[PDB]
Amino acid sequence: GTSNRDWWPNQLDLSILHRHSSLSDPMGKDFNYAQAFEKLDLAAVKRDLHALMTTSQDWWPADFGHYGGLFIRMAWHSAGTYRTADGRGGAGEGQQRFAPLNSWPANANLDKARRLLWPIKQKYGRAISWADLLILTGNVALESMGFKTFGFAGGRADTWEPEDVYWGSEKIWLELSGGPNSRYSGDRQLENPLAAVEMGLIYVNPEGPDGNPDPVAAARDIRDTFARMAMNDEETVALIAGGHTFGKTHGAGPASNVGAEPEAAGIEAQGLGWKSAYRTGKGADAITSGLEVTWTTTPTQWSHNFFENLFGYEWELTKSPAGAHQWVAKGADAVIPDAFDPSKKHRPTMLTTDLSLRFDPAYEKISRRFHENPEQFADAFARAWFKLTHRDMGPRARYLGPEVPAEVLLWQDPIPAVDHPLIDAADAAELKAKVLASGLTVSQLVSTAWAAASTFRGSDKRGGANGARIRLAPQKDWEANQPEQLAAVLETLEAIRTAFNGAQRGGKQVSLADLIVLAGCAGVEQAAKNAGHAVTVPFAPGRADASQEQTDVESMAVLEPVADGFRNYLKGKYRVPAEVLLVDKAQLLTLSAPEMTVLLGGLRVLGANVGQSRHGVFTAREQALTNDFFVNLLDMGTEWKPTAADADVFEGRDRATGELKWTGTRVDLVFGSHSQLRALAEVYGSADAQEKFVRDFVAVWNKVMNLDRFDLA
Amino acid sequence: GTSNRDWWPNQLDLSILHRHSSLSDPMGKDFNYAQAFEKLDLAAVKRDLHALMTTSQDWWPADFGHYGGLFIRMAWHSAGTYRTADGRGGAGEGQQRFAPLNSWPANANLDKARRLLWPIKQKYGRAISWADLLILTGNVALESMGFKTFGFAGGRADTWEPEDVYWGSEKIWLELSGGPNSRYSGDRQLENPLAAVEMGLIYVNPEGPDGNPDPVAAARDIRDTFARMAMNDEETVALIAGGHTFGKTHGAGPASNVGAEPEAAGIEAQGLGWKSAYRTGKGADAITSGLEVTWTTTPTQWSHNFFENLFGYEWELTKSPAGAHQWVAKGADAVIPDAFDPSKKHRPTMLTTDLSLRFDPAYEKISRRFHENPEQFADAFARAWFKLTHRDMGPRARYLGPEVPAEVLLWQDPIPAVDHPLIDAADAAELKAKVLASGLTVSQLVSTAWAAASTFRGSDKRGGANGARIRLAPQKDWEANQPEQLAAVLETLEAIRTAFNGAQRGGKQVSLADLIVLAGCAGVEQAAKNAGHAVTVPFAPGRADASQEQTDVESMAVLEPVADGFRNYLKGKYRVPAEVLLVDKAQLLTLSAPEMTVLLGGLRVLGANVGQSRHGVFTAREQALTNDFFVNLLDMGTEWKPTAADADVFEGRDRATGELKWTGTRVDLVFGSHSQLRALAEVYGSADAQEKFVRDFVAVWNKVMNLDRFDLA
Ligand code: HEM
Ligand code: HEM
Ligand SMILES: [Cl-]
Ligand SMILES: [Cl-]
Ligand code: NA
Ligand code: NA
Repeated sequence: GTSNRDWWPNQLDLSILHRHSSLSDPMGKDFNYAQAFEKLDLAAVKRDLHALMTTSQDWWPADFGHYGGLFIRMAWHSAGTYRTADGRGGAGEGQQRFAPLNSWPANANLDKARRLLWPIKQKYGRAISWADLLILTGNVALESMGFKTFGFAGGRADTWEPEDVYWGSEKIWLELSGGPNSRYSGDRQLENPLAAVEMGLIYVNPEGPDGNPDPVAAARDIRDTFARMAMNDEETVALIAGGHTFGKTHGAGPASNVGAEPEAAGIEAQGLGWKSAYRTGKGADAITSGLEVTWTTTPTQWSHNFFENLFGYEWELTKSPAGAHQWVAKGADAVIPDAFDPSKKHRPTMLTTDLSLRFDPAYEKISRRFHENPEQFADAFARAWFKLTHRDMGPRARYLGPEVPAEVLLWQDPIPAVDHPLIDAADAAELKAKVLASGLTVSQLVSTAWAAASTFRGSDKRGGANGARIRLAPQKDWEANQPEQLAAVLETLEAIRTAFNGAQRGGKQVSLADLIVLAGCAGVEQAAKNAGHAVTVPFAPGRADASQEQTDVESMAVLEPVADGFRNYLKGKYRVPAEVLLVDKAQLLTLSAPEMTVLLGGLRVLGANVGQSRHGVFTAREQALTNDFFVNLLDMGTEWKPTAADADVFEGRDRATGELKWTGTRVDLVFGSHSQLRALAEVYGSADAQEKFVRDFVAVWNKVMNLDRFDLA
Repeated sequence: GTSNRDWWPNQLDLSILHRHSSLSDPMGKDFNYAQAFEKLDLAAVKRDLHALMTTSQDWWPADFGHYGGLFIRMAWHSAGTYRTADGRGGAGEGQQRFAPLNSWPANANLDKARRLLWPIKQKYGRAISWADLLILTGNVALESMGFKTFGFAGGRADTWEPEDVYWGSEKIWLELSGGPNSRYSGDRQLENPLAAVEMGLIYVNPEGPDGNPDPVAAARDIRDTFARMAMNDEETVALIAGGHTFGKTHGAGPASNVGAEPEAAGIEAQGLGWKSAYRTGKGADAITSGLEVTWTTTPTQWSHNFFENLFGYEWELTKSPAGAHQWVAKGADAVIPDAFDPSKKHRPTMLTTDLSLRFDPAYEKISRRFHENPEQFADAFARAWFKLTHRDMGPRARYLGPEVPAEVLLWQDPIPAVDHPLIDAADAAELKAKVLASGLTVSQLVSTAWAAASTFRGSDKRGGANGARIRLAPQKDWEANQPEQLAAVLETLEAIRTAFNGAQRGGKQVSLADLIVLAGCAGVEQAAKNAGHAVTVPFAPGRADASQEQTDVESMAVLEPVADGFRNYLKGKYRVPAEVLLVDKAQLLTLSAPEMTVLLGGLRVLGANVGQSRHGVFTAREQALTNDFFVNLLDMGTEWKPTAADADVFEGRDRATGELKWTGTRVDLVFGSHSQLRALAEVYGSADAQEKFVRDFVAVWNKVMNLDRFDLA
C-alpha cells in the first residue's frame, strides 16, 4: 500500500505531535498513576523480586542460579538510550518494551528478562508501571547480591506506543562508520543528537571502535558517548566497573545460529526473539553478544574483584567461540566459576572496553583510586546508578514512594522549598497593574516570559520557568534571550518585586520566578485589551528562585534554543529545514499541531521575535492579540517569492500592484503551504474566529507557563 | 531518519485506529458541526457562490467568463473516489484538500478551484464545512447554468488529517497495467477494493484503457469502475453526458510544461501546484489533462447538445496540442465557442470515453433514449448527481438543512419512521427476562446481536442493527451469520415479540430490530451473572424494521463480512494476513486499539465464534464474561507452535508436560505477539483487572450496538 511518506518523503510529519492520545491509552481518562503507585506495597513487590532472582525458569535458565546480572543489564539498557542533546530516550517511559528498542541488537535476550517479570507485573497491575518495574528490578538485583543502592523513586507512567525518536540514518543494524549514512564526520565527530557509535548499540562497540580491539582508542568512544548521556569520567568508570562486577556475557557458539529479532519473529514466538539453533539455544549454550567473558570470581555477589583482576593480571588478545575479540589473563589460574557446571572453572577475561579503564590515562587514575578504596567505588557507583536511572524523571516533585533519597543533587536542577504564604488573586491583580504602569511593553513582557518558560522539554522534563534560572548563567547570556534587553526587563521586575515584598506583613512574598510569569500574563492581557477584549490570563503562584550555586552551568548548555520558530530564531545554518525544527520544538513543548499553530500566530503579532524582526509579523496592530497573522497569511491577494539574497526569506507583494507588503521565513510560510497546517490556519483565519483565537491562545500560553509545575500535579 | 516502517515493513500498523483524535482537531471537544450548520444562512452562502461563478480572478481566469464547469468537475472528483467495496473515499470528509488526493494527477488545477472558495469559507467559518461547501458549489454551478438539481443535504463534518486508505500498490503515478504492482490480473480483473483503473485517476483513463483509444473497450472499464462506485448503466450515462454538457478540458501545450503537484511544490506556492511554463500558464493557455475538448455549443448553459453532437457526427481520431488521443467531428463547421477569444470557433470534439456512450451496445440504447427524451435525461442526471454526492453520508437522519429531498431513495437503505410509543425501562426488563426464559443461550444471543450490529462501517455509514436487515435477504443467508442457527434464534425472538406486542395497550410495540439488540444485551448480562458480576447493559430503543423492498439485495452484498476476526472467521484465503484484516474491520467499526482488544477477548469467551470453533476460546468457563482470554493468552507456561496441516492454526501446549491446552488462529495470537497489542492485553490480563475488563467490555458492546443510531445523535 503506497502511502503519503512514499510519494512525498520530505514532507513534514505532524503525526509526531499527536501521539499519546486518549484513543491509544487503555487506562481511563481519569487514571492517575501517581495515586496508584502511592498505594502500592513497595516492600511486597521487592520481596517478590528478591525471590525471583534465584527462581530459574527452564525456558531461560539463570546463570549461576541467579538472574541478577541479566536484570542489571536490562535496567542499564532501559536507561542507557538517553541523550542529553534532546532529552529523548532513557528509562522514564518504559520504551524498551516497544519497537524499535525491543529489537535492537544490543537488547538481545532482554526480551527474556522482561518476560520473567510478567508474573510480578500481573500480580500488582496498574499500581506499578513497566517503566518503574524495570528500574526497581535492577535495584533489587543489586541489593540481593549485597550492594547498597542510593535509593529509588517511582513515578514513571507507562506509555502505550513507540516514541518518535531520531536514532540515526543507517538502514543496516550495526553498520560500521563511514558508510553512506555515516553518523560520523571530520575527526570522528558524532552527529548530534546521537549518543551511540552505531545503530542498535547503547553507547560503544564492546570489541573496540568499528571492531578494532584497541583499549586506548575505545576509551575515546566511551568518553564521548557517556558525555552525551551526561556522565563524566568518574561516573563512567564507576558505572562500567560496577556493572561488570556482576554476571557474564553470552557467546557459546557462532552468531549465525541466532534467528530473527522480536519484531521480525513469527507469531508463535509470542513477543520473544533471537531464538538460537546452537545446542540447547539457552543457559550454558546462550548466545547474546557473541562475547564469552565472566569478569569476577563471585558473579552473584558485590565485590572489588573487577579492579583486582583488571590490574592484577596482564592481558592477551583472544577470540570467543563466536569469533569476537576479547581478552584473557594467560597464566592466571582457573579461578572463575562456570555458570552451570560445578566442576569447571575458567581464567579471568575482559572486554576491550573494560581494559579502557586501565589503559586510558585519565581513566586509570580513577580506576586506581577505586581499586585502592573500594568504599569510594561503591559510593560513586551507587550515586551514578541513581543518576543513570533517574536522569529523565524531571523535578524531585515527581519522585514517589518511601525510598526517595533526601540528598538534593546538583544534576537535578534543584528548586528550593517555599516556606511562606503565596500571593492571592488580589495581589496578582495588583502586581500586574504595577508591571503595566512601569513602562514595560507587551513585547518585552511576552518575550521575557516566553524565554523563561520555553526551555522546558517533555523528553526529560528539564527546563521551564520554575527557578528563575533565566536570570543566571548561562541562560541570561543566550543569544535567543536577547541579553541586554533581558537584563533591563529583569532590573525593572526586581524593583517591583522588592517594593511589593517590602510592603507585606506576615511572611507573604513573591518570587522572581513567579513575577516573570505573572508579568508575561499581564502583557497577554494588555494585548487582548489593545484588541478590544477583556480577558483574564490564569496564573498559579508557587515557583521559587534557584541560586547560581544550585545551577550546573555545563549541564544547562543543552537547553539553549539554537532554533526557536516561535521567536523566528535560528542561531546558524542547519542541514534540517527550519520547519522541521519548529515541529521538533513543538514536540518537546508537548504541543499538538493546533496548539503550535495558535501559539505561533499569536506570538508573531505580540512582538516575540528575536531582534524585533518583522518576519511573519503580518499585522498593522503589533502588540494587539488578534488573528491577523492568519487572515493576512491566507490572503490570496499577496504573492510570495524567495529573495535573491536569502532563499529562506520570502517577500510577499500585492499580486496586482507589486507593492511590498510583508516578509517571512519558512517557519512563517509553512502555515500556508503544508496542507494540514493550512487547514488549521484557516480555522483561526475565518471571520468568526476572533474569540476562539484569543481563548485558544490564552489556554496554550498558560499551558507553556505551567509545563514544569509538577508541584501542582 | 530510519523508522519502524523501514525496519519491519510488514508489522501491523495500529496508528490507523487512533486517527481523528482530539489532539489533531482544532475545534473544541464539544464542537457539534450539525448544530453550527443548522444556524448557517444557507441562502446567503448560495447567493455568494452564484456571484463567484462570474467573478474571474487573474491568477486563474474563468473559461467563458464562468467557473461553473470547473466547479462541477471539482464536486464530481470530491465524490468520485468512493468505492462500494469498503465505503472509503467519497465527498463526505472533504479529503480532497489533504494528501494524497489534493495532488493526484486527475485532480490537477482543482487546487485553483478550492482556493477560489477561500473567501466564502472564511466568511462563514465553522458553520459550513469544506466537505459540504465542495458539493454545494457543484450544485450552485449547475443551478447557475440552468439545471435544476434534485436537492442538497448538509452535515458532512470536516476532518483534519488524511484518511488511511489503500489506493493501490503502484509506485508511479498513472502506471499502466501489468507492472510489478499491477492492480489488474486475469481477464482485466481489477483488484478489490480498488475502483479506478490507474493510480491517481478517479475512474477511467479518458484516452482509453491503458491509453489505447478504443471506445468499446473503454466502455468495459467505465462500466466496471462505475459499478464499483455503486452506479448502474443508466446512472453512468446520465452522469457522464450530464457533466460533459458543461465546460471544457485543458491541453493547450505539452505536458512537460507542467511542474510539481501541490505536495511537491515549493513553500512559496502556498498550497498550489502544477505551475505551467506554457505561455501565460493559465486561461487560454491552461494545461490540466492534456486533452483539448469542448463538448457543446453553449458550455455555460444546460442544453441537449451533448447527445445531438455525439450521434449527429461521425468521429475521427486526432491528437490534442499535448499529444493526447481525442476525437473530432468529420466535416463539421466550427460551431463551438472559444473560451477566451470571441472571434474563434472550433469543431465539435469528444473523448474516447464519451464515444463509449454511443459504441457500447447497452450504453447506446440509453443515450438514444436520452437524446429522444431530454426530460428523462435531465431527471436521471439530477437523481444521479444527488446519489453521487450523497452516497457516503449515511442514513437520512444525518441530512441537514432546508434543501433535503423528501423522496426516499432505495440506495439510502431507508428505515421507516417510528409512529408509536417506545418501550420503557420496565418493558425492557420484562423482555430481557422473557428472552432468558426462552432457552436461548448466551452464545446464541451475543452471536446474533453481533451479526446484526457489526455490518456498520464508518467509511460510508452504511449497515448496523437498525432496520433488522439481518432477517432479510441477503444477510440472513451469509455464511458468517450461520443461517440455520440464525433462523432458529429469530423464530424465537419473533414469537416473544408477537406475544409482547399483542398484550400492549395504546399503540406501544417493540421492533424486531430493537429486540435483537435487547436480547444481545440480556445475553451479556447473563454472561456477567455467570461470572459472579452484577451488570446492567444500557439499551436505547427506537430502531425500526425495514422491508425486503426497502433493501437492495445487490448493494448489500458489499457489506458481507468475508473476514471478521471478532468471530474468528475467514471465508477463504486472502493475500492479506488475517490480523491486518482484523485491524481494517476495527477501523470500519470506529474502534480504537484498546476497544478492539477488549471486545475480541470478550467475544471469544462468550461463544461468538462462527461454528462454535474452540480457536481462541481460552477459558474453562465458556459463556461467562471474564478476562480469561488475556490471562491464558499471556501465560508463559504455554508454548505455541503452528500445526502441520495448517500454518495459520496454532497449538498451545503445557511447556513442561507437553499436554495440549488450547488452539488459536493468527487473529488470536497476534495479541500475544505484536508489542503494542500485547501491552494492551497485559492491562486486561492483570490481577486487578477483572472489573475493568467487564466495564470496558460493556461500554464497547454498547458502542457497537449504537453505531448507526443517528436518530439519537
Ligand atoms: C562501555 C560501556 C559498556 C559496554 C560496551 C558494555 C558491554 C556489555 C556486553 C557486550 C555485555 C554482554 C551481553 C551478553 O552477551 O549477554 C554486557 C553485559 C553486562 N553489562 Fe555491560 N557494558 C557497558 C556498560 C555497562 C554498565 C554501565 C552497566 C551497569 C551499570 C553494565 C552492566 C552489565 C551486566 C550486569 C551485564 C551482564 C549480563 C548478564 O549477566 O546476563 N554494563 N555488557
Ligand atoms: C468516464 C468518466 C469520465 C471521464 C474519463 C472524465 C474525464 C474528464 C477529463 C479528462 C476532463 C478534463 C480535465 C481538464 O483537462 O480540465 C473532464 C472535465 C470535466 N468533466 Fe469529466 N469525465 C468523466 C465523468 C464526469 C462526470 C461523471 C462528471 C459530472 C457529472 C464530469 C464533469 C466534468 C466537467 C464539468 C468537466 C469540465 C471542467 C472544466 O470546465 O474546467 N465528468 N472530464
Ligand atoms: Cl523517547
Ligand atoms: Cl476515505
Ligand atoms: Na527521555
Ligand atoms: Na467514505
